[PDB]
Amino acid sequence: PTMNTPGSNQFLTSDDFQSPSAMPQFDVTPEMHIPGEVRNLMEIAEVDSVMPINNDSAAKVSSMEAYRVELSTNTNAGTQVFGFQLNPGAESVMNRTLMGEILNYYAHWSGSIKITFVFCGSAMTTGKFLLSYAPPGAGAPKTRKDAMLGTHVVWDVGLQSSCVLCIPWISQTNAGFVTCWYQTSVVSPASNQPKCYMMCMVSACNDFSVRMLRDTKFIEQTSF
Amino acid sequence: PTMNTPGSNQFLTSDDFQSPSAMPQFDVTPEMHIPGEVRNLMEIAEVDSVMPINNDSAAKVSSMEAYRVELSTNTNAGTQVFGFQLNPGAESVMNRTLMGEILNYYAHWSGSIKITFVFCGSAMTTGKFLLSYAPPGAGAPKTRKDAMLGTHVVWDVGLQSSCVLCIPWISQTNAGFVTCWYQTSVVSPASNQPKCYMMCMVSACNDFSVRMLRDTKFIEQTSF
Amino acid sequence: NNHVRSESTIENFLARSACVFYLEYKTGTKEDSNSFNNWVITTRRVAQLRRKLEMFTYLRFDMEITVVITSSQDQSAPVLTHQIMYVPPGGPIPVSVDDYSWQTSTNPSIFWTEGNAPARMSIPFISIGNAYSNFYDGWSHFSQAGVYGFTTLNNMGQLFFRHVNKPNPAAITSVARIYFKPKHVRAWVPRPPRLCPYINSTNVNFEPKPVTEVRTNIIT
Amino acid sequence: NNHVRSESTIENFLARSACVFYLEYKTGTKEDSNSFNNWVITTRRVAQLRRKLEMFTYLRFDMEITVVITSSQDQSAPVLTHQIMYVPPGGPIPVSVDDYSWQTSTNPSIFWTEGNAPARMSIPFISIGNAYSNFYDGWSHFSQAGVYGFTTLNNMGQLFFRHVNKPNPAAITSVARIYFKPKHVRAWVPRPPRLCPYINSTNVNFEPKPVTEVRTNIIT
Repeated sequence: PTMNTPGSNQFLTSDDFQSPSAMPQFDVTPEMHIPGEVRNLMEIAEVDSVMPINNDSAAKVSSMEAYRVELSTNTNAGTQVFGFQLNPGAESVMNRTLMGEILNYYAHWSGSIKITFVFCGSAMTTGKFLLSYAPPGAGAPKTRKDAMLGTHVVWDVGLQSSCVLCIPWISQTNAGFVTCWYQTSVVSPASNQPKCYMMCMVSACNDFSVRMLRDTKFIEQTSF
Repeated sequence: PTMNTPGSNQFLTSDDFQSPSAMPQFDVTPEMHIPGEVRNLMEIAEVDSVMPINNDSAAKVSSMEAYRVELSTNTNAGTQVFGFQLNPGAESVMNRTLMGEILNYYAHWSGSIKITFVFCGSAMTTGKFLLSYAPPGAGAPKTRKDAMLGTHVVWDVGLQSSCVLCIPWISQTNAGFVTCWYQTSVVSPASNQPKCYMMCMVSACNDFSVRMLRDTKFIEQTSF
Repeated sequence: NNHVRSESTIENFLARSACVFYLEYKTGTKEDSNSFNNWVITTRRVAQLRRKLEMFTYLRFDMEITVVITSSQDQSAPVLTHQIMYVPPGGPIPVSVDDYSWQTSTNPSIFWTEGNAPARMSIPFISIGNAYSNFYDGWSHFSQAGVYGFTTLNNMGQLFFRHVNKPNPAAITSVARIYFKPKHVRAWVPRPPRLCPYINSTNVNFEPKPVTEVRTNIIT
Repeated sequence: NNHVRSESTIENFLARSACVFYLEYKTGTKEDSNSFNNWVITTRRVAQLRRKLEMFTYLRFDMEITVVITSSQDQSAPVLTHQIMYVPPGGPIPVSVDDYSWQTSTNPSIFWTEGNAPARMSIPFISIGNAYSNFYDGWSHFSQAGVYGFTTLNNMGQLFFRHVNKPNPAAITSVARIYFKPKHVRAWVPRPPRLCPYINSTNVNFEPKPVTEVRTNIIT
């Protein structure tokens, strides 16, 4: 038994020991209570954030067109509007969102997430959409008929102004798909521009876990 | 009393102390139960394995003739078929077997082992063999008469299809012998090729012990 | 898993050692231009570090500073001793190798010799405020006409370094590299992550940038 | 004996220190070809070690890495400081002596000076799997057309080494030799011992061999 065993002299980063204090006199400022306190990083991963869906080439430079997707009376039923890989941390549609940005500080994570659709059109507009989900390891539906036979939620706009799908079994290609499809064309009151929009928001749901810290890829070095 | 006593500064291989951890944050993957677990190396030393008996020069290159020994109607009673030194770890007939290979990682071992004979001929073939064992420090029998007066088990093929001899007192020339002898010639049903075979298997029996690790002799250096 | 996580605690999201600076100085007289060197303690120097401390609006912590120091001679002596002096903010500072600001009794200092485990000491929470402020939205003066942001807020001391031996033939040059980690963090009020590359080291000034990468089309 | 054995426990059949690599690097500028060097952590390099970890199909353990390092000058300075940096898998890596990948805050690093007991630290079990796999029978891609065996399974970090001092006249060359041992082993599912000499360090490829030595005749 000795205190000079191999590896007792060395400085190892990320190894915790006590250290002497520069001032062992002054150290005194009483703490006060301050509203809002964060003690875990899953307290800001379960907060909603508006995800950009629309990506063109300048509908995301000026990005107030980035968060909303056009709808029209012109379009016929059974044509999809948007869709995405569903894989946060590697798909740029939700990896620069508030929730998604936390998962670029870790490698390997799991849990479930929940997406939210909000229709922001007029209060006299009514339509029906068929939301759809494909399990991982199966391609996106190619027809509204295909989509329907999968898992689907018929969301009536004109009753509900939002819908929440809670999608289990995400973790990191293979991965599910979310697709929205017209079931009917939108019914205008008398509007002469048939522009109606919907937004989408995303947040982590309930239990979630991360392991093993690593540095983010979105900032590159010093420059000053 | 001091902490700088002789031999307190040094790195001694195979000496155990604590060490700081590179990551004292991440370390977390929950263990799950996995079927089958090994916690001692005598749990794979008591498993049967087919030992090669027949060694010629190409009956062990292509080695599906290595594990079986011919019998015939031609041969007369009182001629031996096979036999071996009985000394695992230095006799190549059972030192490359599953059991035998474990004892090349240690020097000095003891216990008992048990051999097993299995006749694999036809179901109408009947004969009688005289198995024999010679104590250590006594030569192999030279006649079936000699063998008989030693320790012997008359094994009737046509009742029993296997026999197990449990041989005590092995440890490491001097060492016993196992020899098999015809007592009668085999009785064929009408088979026109009188080829009948028997195999042999070996495993450690009950208590066994090894001491003092050392490196195996059957692999030589790197090469890549 | 099988229980609540603990790798995403505030204390383990921060409190990792990181290089933040390094500097050089060399043996020589007080005449010589470089013969002592200093570094002002700030956490805005390194972009990677800065990102994770702008996650929150208010923080309070103690910090540990470890300096690991190497030296080499140059082309044609006893073991060298190095002094590292912490000056708490509002103290006196030296302007040259020889001053009474290295002899002052109210500035902590570490004498350290080569061939030993690297020097370190912690500095406890220092500020009259009850937290450091990572964002401020006022002016220095009592009428708006001061300096905008990061005024007397986020002011901490600074280190100084010199050799303690007399000059002797053949210059010795030392390089000291500084490692820094906070400990006992507490965070209040979160912020959305920074999106635009840092420009100045004293302003939040930024150049506009796209929100996200282009896609080939929104439909699958 | 007089009781059950304990020299054939799984924990004492493994967990012995062994040399696994050594490498060289030398003081010099970033221009110089060899001036930092790396080693990828794997246990398939050394034949003797490899044999005893292919006894089992699944293993999980923590590991301790101790590096013992010597140096010598060559024909015609202060004590040298060496940095050993562990990079967890999926981190950034340096491509030259000077990068921000030695200044990164999320890669553990040990500064160590000569004339001290050799540096070591343990690395805890790292993998998203619940055990390392010593045999695998799949492909990297989701359709069979990937890389056969040892894909993203059995992937662990890698070390890097450099001097921390500035270059100075007269080259110094260091040789660092790496010792490795696992600890807290648990084994699941046994295998029959390897019989044919290893060829590749990433495949189970083998050349056919005789089962056993010849005998002069089977009868005694």
